[PDB]
Amino acid sequence: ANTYTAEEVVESGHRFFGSTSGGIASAVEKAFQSFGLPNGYILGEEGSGAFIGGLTYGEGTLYTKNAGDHKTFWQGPSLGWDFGGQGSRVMMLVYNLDDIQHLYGRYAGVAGSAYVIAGVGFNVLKRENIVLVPIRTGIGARLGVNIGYLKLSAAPTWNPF
Amino acid sequence: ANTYTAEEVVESGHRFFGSTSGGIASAVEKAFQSFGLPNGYILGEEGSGAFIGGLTYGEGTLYTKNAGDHKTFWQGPSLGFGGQGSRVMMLVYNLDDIQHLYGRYAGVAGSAYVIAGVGFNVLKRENIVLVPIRTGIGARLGVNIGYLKLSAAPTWNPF
Ligand SMILES: [Cl-]
Ligand SMILES: [Cl-]
Repeated sequence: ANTYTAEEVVESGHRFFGSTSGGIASAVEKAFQSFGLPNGYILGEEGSGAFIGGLTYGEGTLYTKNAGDHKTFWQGPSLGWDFGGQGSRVMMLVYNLDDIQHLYGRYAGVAGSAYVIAGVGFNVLKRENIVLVPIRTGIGARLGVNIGYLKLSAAPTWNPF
Repeated sequence: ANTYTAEEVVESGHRFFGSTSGGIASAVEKAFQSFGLPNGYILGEEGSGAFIGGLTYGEGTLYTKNAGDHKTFWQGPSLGFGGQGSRVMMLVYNLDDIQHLYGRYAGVAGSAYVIAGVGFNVLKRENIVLVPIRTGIGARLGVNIGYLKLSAAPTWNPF
């Protein structure tokens, strides 16, 4: 009862990405089939312009069913999908969040976890027992599956380590 | 009696890529679901070290059931590069006359598919459809390339 269903997730993504494209449902249906039901999700925006495409700074909100909601910031290497001045949107599924404070830290990518279908892509990052699945669209769908590192923080920071 | 089966292409995929990676069986399925039965496949190798990753030069063989097997070369952009180069398996759809294979192929937007270390996208020239399948780094990066020229003899010129 602390988990989200694929249907709730597909709806949040349809609304956040402004897309009814079948790729969103396909990618969500793939993440759940591989990892089960998340107990949180992050909607936010990323931009890489400050480091001219090579570092991504993101900002969004963590949504849970009974642990409240929280501003979340993140930093990582970028290929420039978010090099657009308005940045680009990302929805991350969060699995196994037991306590909000355990969310912050450094996430290591899982090799061969890239998945792309119909203009929607994700990969998998893990820290301790938390799995993180950043779902991106468009350019980010294809380029974001190359990030193997993401840091999550409670406050915005320039420092990605 | 001209098209290949999904199982046929998968076994060719396992053998050429040297992998029983389930992503091979998974990618070929999606290409067969989206596109049906191809009547050719190209096995070959790529390299972008001469243009430092700025341009790929490829070489292989197109295999058919009746038209014979024909040396094939391709040129296109690259995202980079290793010394040995990297392997590719190209599904060919709607290949009537071998001579209609050669020329410039334009990518299909949003056609990229990537699963378990395997990936393709789709490019087209007239009614022929080309699906270049790669593994590893090429699975992720190759799906960004939306141009390929196929030719009967090698050339430095990509246009
Ligand atoms: Cl976006
Ligand atoms: Cl885009």
